[PDB]
Amino acid sequence: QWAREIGAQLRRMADDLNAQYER
Amino acid sequence: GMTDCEFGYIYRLAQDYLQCVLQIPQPGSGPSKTSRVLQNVAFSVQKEVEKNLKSCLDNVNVVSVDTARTLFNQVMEKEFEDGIINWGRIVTIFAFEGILIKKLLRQQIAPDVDTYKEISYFVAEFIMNNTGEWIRQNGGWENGFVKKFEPK
Repeated sequence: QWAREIGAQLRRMADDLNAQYER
Repeated sequence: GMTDCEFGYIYRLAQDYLQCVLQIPQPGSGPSKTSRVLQNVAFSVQKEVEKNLKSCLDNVNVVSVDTARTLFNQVMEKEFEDGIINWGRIVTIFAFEGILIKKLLRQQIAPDVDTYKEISYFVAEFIMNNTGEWIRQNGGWENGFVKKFEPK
């Protein structure tokens, strides 16, 4: 369960980070 | 340049970042321009991941390179399963290998000084096989990543 939760949460954080550079 | 999406270049980026996290000195003038920009943003993200997922990561025991590899691939498979690639997601790959190397430093049953070279190797495999085409199409590290992430 933990690895799958980490992957989903990394996606969320990555896409938020990405929006600061891909406008 | 156009070929910076190939294995050797990516492996060097992945190794450079783990040496940064472990505070290992790599001698010379210094890391490349790509690595210098990547290390700052990847470390910022790494610290936020460590804080946001602290409860989850407390249940994570990274006791061997084989566990690090399966865990990395499980996490990355899920992160990327929607088929989307962007630079933010690529940055999180580096942040996550930084978390793995810190956990190994504490928890690895049989540590070896070359461990970071093995971790960065499977990280480079994943980046190349799953994101390399997208990286090339978007200008690579030099014309894509650095241009978007370097200072204004």
